[PDB]
Amino acid sequence: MATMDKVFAGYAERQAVLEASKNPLAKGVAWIQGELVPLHEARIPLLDQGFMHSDLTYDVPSVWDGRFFRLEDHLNRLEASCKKMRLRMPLPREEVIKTLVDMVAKSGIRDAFVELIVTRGLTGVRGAKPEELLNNNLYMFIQPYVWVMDPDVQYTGGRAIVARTVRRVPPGSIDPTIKNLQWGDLVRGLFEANDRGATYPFLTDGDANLTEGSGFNVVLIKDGVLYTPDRGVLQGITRKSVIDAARSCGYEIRVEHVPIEATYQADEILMCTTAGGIMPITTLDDKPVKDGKVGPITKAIWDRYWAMHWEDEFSFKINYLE
Amino acid sequence: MATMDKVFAGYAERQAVLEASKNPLAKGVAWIQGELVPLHEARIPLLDQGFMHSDLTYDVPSVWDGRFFRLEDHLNRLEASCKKMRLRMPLPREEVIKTLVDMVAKSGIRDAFVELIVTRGLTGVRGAKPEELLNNNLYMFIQPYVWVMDPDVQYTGGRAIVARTVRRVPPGSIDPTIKNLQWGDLVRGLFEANDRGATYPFLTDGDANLTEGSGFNVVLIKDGVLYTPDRGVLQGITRKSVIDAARSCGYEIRVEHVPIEATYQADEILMCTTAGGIMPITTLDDKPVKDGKVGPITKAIWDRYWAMHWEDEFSFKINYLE
Ligand SMILES: *Cc1c(COP(=O)(O)O)cnc(C)c1O
Ligand SMILES: *Cc1c(COP(=O)(O)O)cnc(C)c1O
Repeated sequence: MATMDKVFAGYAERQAVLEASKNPLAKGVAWIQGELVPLHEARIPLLDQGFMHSDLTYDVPSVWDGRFFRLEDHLNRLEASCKKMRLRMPLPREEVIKTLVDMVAKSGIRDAFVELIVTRGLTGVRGAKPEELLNNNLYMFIQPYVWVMDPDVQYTGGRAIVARTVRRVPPGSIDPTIKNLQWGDLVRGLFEANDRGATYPFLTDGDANLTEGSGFNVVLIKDGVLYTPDRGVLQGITRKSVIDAARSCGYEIRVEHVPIEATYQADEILMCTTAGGIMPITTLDDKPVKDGKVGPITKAIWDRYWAMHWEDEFSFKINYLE
Repeated sequence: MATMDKVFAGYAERQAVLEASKNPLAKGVAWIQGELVPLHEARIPLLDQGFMHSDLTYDVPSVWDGRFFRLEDHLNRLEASCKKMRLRMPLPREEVIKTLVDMVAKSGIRDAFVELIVTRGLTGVRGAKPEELLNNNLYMFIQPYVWVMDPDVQYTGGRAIVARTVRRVPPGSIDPTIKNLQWGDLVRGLFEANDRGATYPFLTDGDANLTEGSGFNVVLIKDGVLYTPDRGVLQGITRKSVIDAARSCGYEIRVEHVPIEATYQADEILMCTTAGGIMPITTLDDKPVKDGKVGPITKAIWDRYWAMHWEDEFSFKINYLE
């Protein structure tokens, strides 16, 4: 399984079973202070600082065909984000994983979006001593796999703009390697994209370089070489997988500063994210990207990315039997 | 009532009554989808985009001695913030005010922190059509008045640092005139201040100008003239009241770019915010601000700001009798 047709046929088959389910957890499940609740019924304390000041980090691993994909990479990134924020995982890792796998199994969901959120808790940083800020809260949930680009659009590629009315929050305000939900710039980018008849905004760093978009990294392909911005962006696990895939497929990939001009000169463009995978861009600022077709290197990356989902090195099988 | 002793003595007497109250709502009350809930019991949906992507705006008016202070100014600012964010107030203004005054009356709180939050609702911007993003959510709560600087400390002033490890989110990322809860830079500032043995961080715009701090505006006084940053900051209602007070007292106040160097040259420094009022700063970067005492112009502004709380132009009396 890794041509688009094969990957999507498997998804379609599993999705048909899931859409027919009468399981009250089939639309997702949340873990709230040690209790499982259907996702759409889940509630959190008003006073949680994750809401009061978006004072949190989070991470989103995924399950594909009943297999957790790169879960340890996501959990290590979450731990790193927590350390940077002076937060601590409220449960030890074996309990986190045990709980996630139980949630997935109970839901019956085979292709899942999985989110963990660690918040400061009920006491705000403002006016507190460090010792008063150690009771951090954890929220976790799973839901049916989410597509930032629908399967059918991945065949043709999507429409992007380089945002001109907004730029990325600079690392000296918020470190973008700490995964966070402070989406003020990204939401402005989304509205700009919609106003300009596109779906995906690419944000600059306000100094004429490409950064990332609204929840995805961006990779440019130029003369058989892949390029992706180093600074100013989340170091995506999908991006990590694209770096692995490039080397697997025998291409070079450069993680470095990418002048915005390079977007206009690119042979192929793709976006990457856990919620959707490898997402080609074939129109930029209302003009085709080269010939306006999904490029061959993109297709090689696409196939290898998905093939990784069935390899032990990158995934593990969840037991759904209860 | 306008000298510190008199204003704080009134608060202390009301507080003693409030602390002795057995009414569970004396600790605060929230409005959640048309229902009043004790504040610490209040819960919001996990899927609310106000939590999921901090996709919201808010505003914080106040009640002092049973009088709402400049409520219309806060509601107009909240309406202006909503318009900029493509949000709409979920209730008409007469219902908002009626609900807030009912909540205050039920709680018995005479000196109150009041918060209104308007979120995108349960549907995220990413992947939506404009018409799918109109079901916005409202949350409101009141709690006992919050002090960003305690009354006793206001006599002698607090310790600030100019932040060096973080700068303010630029307006080209997030417009700081839209009041918001995306505090990543402000929380970084709070941690830096605590690491450096201070309480209040002043953030620069990353281009050697003063902006604001973690939930307060900053006003410098130099040779009898007041100065406060124009760009890069929330246009505070307390700041508005300081502008009013300055003119009332016969001082000039300039709202303009304030090079960071001016902070070090200032005769007096104050912070201003709804949650605590007029808060003198007497130590900056471990050095006294001039003689290290609360200055005379600060004290004039202080008294006038508080006197405005009993004037009909700026306040209205809540009826607590049921
Ligand atoms: C999560 C995220 C991405 C993609 O990261 P993955 O680990 O590939 O899912 C890209 N940009 C931003 C801003 C993000 O928060
Ligand atoms: C609310 C706020 C202030 C102070 O505004 P007031 O209207 O005086 O309460 C200052 N800075 C920031 C960043 C704020 O959100």
